[PDB]
Amino acid sequence: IVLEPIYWNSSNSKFLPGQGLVLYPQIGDKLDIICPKVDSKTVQYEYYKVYMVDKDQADRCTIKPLLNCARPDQDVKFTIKFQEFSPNLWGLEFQKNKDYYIISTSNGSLEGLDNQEGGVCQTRAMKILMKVG
Amino acid sequence: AGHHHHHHEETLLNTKLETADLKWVTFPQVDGQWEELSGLDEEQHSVRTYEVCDVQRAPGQAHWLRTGWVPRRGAVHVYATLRFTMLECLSLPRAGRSCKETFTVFYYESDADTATALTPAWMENPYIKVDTVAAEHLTRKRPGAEATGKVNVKTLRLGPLSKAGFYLAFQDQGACMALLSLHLFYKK
Repeated sequence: IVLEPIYWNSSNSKFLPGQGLVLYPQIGDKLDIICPKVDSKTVQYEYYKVYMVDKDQADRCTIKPLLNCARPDQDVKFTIKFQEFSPNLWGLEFQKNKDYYIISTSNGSLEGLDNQEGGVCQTRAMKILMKVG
Repeated sequence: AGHHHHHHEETLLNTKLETADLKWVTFPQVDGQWEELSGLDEEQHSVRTYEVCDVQRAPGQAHWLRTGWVPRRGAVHVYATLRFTMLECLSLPRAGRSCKETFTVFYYESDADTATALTPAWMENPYIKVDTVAAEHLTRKRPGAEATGKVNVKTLRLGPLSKAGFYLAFQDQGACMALLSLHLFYKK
């Protein structure tokens, strides 16, 4: 079950006031998170470092990264497989009936790409919450 | 003291420097087959990975993974550097009699990209055995909690090559492994 790609740019209105983006993926699921190219019909690339964080680090908006979106001329992507066990030493691993979070504390500009605190996250509600299972 | 050997390397294929899906061919197309997804490597950068881990579930089954068609360019001998993690069998829960700490590598040349999902025969001849690859280092994990391990690096050799291109395949018979990256190249 391939869920709908999530485009990580501020034109994305699925990031709702306060709540952000809320998804409910089942185990076995796959989800692409895409940082989109500045193409021939769009002015103003949005610089983000996107991270998987724990509830408390998502609440609220600090880090200590799945996408490094600092490439205007290239569609950059992460695809999560929501699986309980990965044979990758650094693989992402997920529990039925548990919540995971993804934020960015970068403020959209090159200068703040690497801002370890703020965002996106706490300014524009730029985050996902995955209620798995 | 100061003797120099310069020998330039030309890349045939490099999965690390791809930011979209690899879309490689698997057979048989069943739950348990190898699977593409993003992960981090020891450089800590997000790359396209392939995983298989069908260790008790497998009953005499072979999970094959095969790259896209690769132009040989001017290569007669190709190098294939693999980076991977491999789990210790007696440390996995629910691992069966099937569990291997190894995998096998093959190639097939053809003059055009005319391989399909079911052609040619997924078996040695028409596939050419490169090697069975064992792990110097095993990874141990506790689901959700903790892991210990080191990435394996192996560079296999293959050829001589004649035709316009080739494909590289991986045959799994019971391992729990992540292929973190593959780099095919030749030295001019």
